[PDB]
Formats: sequence, structure tokens, C-alpha cells
Amino acid sequence: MIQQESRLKVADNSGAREVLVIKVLGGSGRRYANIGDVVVATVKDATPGGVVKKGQVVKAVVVRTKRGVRRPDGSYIRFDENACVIIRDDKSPRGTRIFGPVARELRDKDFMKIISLAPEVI
Amino acid sequence: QYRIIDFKRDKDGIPGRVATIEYDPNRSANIALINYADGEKRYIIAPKNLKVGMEIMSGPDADIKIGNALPLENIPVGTLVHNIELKPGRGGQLVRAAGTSAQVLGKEGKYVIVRLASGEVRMILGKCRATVGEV
Amino acid sequence: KTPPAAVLLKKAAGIESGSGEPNRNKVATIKRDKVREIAELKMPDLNAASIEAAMRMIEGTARSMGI
Amino acid sequence: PIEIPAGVTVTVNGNTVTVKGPKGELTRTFHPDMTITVEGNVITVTRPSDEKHHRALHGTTRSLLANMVEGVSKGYEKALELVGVGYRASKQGKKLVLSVGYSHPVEIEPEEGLEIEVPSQTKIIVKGADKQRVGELAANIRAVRPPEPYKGKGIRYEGELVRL
RNA sequence: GGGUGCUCAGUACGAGAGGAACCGCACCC
RNA sequence: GCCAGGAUGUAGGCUUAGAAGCAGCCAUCAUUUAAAGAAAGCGUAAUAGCUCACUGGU
Repeated sequence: MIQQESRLKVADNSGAREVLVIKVLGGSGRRYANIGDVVVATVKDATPGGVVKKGQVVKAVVVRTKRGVRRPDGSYIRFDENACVIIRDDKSPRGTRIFGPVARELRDKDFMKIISLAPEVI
Repeated sequence: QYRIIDFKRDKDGIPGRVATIEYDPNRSANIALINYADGEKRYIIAPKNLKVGMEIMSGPDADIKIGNALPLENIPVGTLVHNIELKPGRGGQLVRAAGTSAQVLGKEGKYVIVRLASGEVRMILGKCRATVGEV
Repeated sequence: KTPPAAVLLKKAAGIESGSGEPNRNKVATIKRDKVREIAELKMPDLNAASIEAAMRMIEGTARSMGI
Repeated sequence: PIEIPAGVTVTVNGNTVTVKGPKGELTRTFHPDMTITVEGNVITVTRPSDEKHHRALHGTTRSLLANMVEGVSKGYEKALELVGVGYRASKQGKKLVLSVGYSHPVEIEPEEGLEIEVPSQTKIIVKGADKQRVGELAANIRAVRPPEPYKGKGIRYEGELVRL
């Protein structure tokens, strides 16, 4: 499960390439993150000369997880990676392009811009 | 196997030959086997530069050669010596086999003045014997 | 009302202002001629009995302003 | 004593007093220590002693009776007014329907012996024979949405001083 | 009583920047 | 205590943007009164409103 020190791929064009989880937001006791949860993380890798830099602390919403989610209709959806979107504070992506497929669960957490920019939603 | 060393050198007149020269760890020094012309064998501390084959003699007529032992009165001023006798016929009690050979500095009457390696100076009775050479 | 005793007295007296009254009287004017006249005109507004009373009041306002 | 006007019938039974009249009928119980009697044409109240608490009880009992007599003789009323754009009252049957800024209207039905009249959409009148019950229902109506401090919107008594 | 998501509403209000509140829904303790 | 009067010239004069009983400066008369200040406070931008003094009642 995604927890402190878990590495997450960044599914946006903000400049960040990978982040390392510091904590899961939502109240004392929260330890694991799944789709829709917001984490505080440190940028582990980033493209040089960009707006986001290595070592910086950012907030990011989880949009794809290997653990997945069970749905009310009996379906279960999971992905082949744990990914997140940074975010400006209003949830909009800092970059202008999203690479690779993203999970539809992001729609429930109001990450509408990312869903619209995604090449495909599964 | 600690060997018996001759510190008396009283086989006067009888020629001996340095048979061998070996180390003696119990003496931290070298010793030589001496075969005498009369059949007797004896070990002595081997002075510096003594080699297998050289002859050895002791007594008043001995040749002044390293390894030879004579009464101090029969020894040339300036010669280095060791295994110095303090009492005629009591064997050497000074510089027996460790240290630095003393040196004859002068002869006066019945005395022979000798300067030990320590700068120390002593007037021993010429009757006392000493071996020529460096230990 | 009619012109206050003050303005009547001002116009009568012949001035545009009052005073520091006890000390610097601002002007003189004739009573039995003028104070009476004013007393007459001001009468509808005076609770006076006789004109002589009507006067005492008018003359009394003239003092407050020094005339 | 309290004068019993014409048309008014007063009945006393222990500490319970019933007064009937053209405008209504009211029954009220009073403090045990007070003695109430209909002396022919007037109601008299007799306290047991002259201490203070009794003297105070005596005047309080007397007033209540006076007002009970006023209520059934001189049918009582209390007016309220609505202040606020869109705030209005209407009469739908015996029910008072209030539109006072909530998602839906508030409907109030008076109990027996009470009437509510709405002469204009921003005026409500509560009336009945019992002065107390009239006072109580009007306080309950106002309490649905009392006047707010910034603009004075809500329900207020007719002469309510509520400076914004 | 409380936790949480939401709604009320980008409404009311405010010159603007901004921006509620009272009403109400759902899972949970 | 409670009820009712507390008035007329008149917003006195002057001054002041205003200045009306009540910023300040002069005064502080007179009327009709049972009584009622050219007003003792609050109030007003100035007004208004409210009290008070005095009088009646109870």
C-alpha cells in the first residue's frame, strides 16, 4: 500500500518525475493512500531548469494505484503503477500534457483537468 | 644444548685450529670450536673477523693475532682486547663475550693500563690475561 | 413673531452688531421715542400688560447687547 | 376586590378559578396560600399574613384575576409584523402559513380558544379570551424567526424596537 | 453530541479584493 | 410614587457655515398663568424629541 516513503510516478507535465511520500493527509491515524487521497511528498526527480525542483515539498493527489478500488457495481479496477498529480493548489496540473493512461477514479476526486488531458482513461 | 666456553685459555704452547664458528643464542654471540694439536677440543667466543682455518695460541709466546690469549704484559699498546682477567689464572671476568673490547693504553712496571669501552680506565696486573680481538 | 427685539434694536440703534455690553456700549438711541416705537410693533408678541411694561422688556434686551 | 362586569360568570373551587364571558372562558389555578372568594358582585383575594412574600403574592394574584376578567369581557390580542423582502403570511384554513426565508413554509395551527388573523401579508394578529395564552402563542410565532441584528429581518412584535 | 463528504451558493452581502451565514442531504462513531 | 400641564413675544440680542433654552459673548425682560428659567440635563448638523425646575391632581 502507498505509505510514507513510497515512491510515486508523476502523471503530469509539471516537471516532477517522481515523488517520495511523507504523509497522507486527512487526519491523525491516516497511513495509507489510495485513489483520491492527497499526500505531502518531496520531489525525488525532476526535469532540470523547471518550475518544480528536486528536494521541494509538494501536495499531490493519487490518481492510479496498484492496489485499486472495489466499486458499488461489483467491479474492481487497478493499475500497473502508483501515480499522482501535483498540483497547483486548485488541483489543476502545472504541466500541459499528461502521458499514459489514468484511472477513472480521479473523476470522483474532482481532478477534471487531468481527466480531460489524459490520452486515455481506464 | 648450551655449550661449555673456555674463558681460561690456559692451554699454553699447544696450537689449535678454528674448527668452526657458530652462533650461541645463550650468549647472543658467536663461538668457535677449537681443535688442539693434542687432541683436546674447546669452544671460545669468536672474536670479530676470526675465520675457520686460522690458528690460535695462548701464553707469553703467542702471536699477536685475534683470538690469541696472552698475559697483558705481552700485549702491544693500542691493541683491542676482551675477556680480560682480573686475577691471574681465574679466567676473564671482564668483557667475556658481550659489549665492546677494551684497549691497552700503557704498561707501567707490573701493571697494564686499559681503557674499557665505557671510557673507564683500569690498571690491571700484567700477569692477568686477555684475548686479542673485538667482541 | 416679528423681528426680534435684538434686530429691531440693531436697526433702531443704527448698527450691525452687539458688544461686550457693560464695558463698550455699542451706541445710544432715544427711548421715549424709539424704545416705545419698538415696544409698539413688538406688542403682538409681548405678554405685556401696559406699553410701559412692553418697554421695560425691550430696553432690557438693549442692555444685554449694550445700547 | 375585582369588579365582575356584566355577562361575566366567576366560579371558584379551592384554588382553581373559572371565568366565563362573551369573549371566552378561562380556568386558572392560584397559589394555595391565597383565598379567593366571590363576594356577591366582586372577587376578593385574602392573604394569610402580612409578611412580604404574602403581600407580593396578594398583588400578583389580584392582577392575574383582573386580566382574566379583562380577557373574557374585552374579547385580547397581540400583533406581530414581518420584515424582510419575500417574507409573507397567509391564512390557509385555520392554519397560519409563514414564508420567512427557509427553503419551505412554516405552518402553525392555533389551539382551541385561539385565533390568528392575517389582515395584510406582513401583519399577524393573535386573539382570544385568555391574555396569557394569547401572549404565549404570539411569542412562539415570533420565535420561528426572530429579528436579525444587521437588518432587522424576521418577525417582531408590532411595536418592537429593534434598531439595526 | 461528534467525525467526514456534500449542499445551501459563487446565492446573500461588498465599491472592489472577495464572499458567507441560517435552512437540508449521505456514510460513520 | 403615579396622572396631567411645563406655555406666549421669541429661533432674545450678537456672533456663527448652522447657532432656535442648551459652541461661545452680551443680557436675562415681559406676557398669559394654578404654574412654567430668555432654561438645569440628554439629544440634533442646525432643527425636533425627551427630562428637570414650577403648578394641579391623587
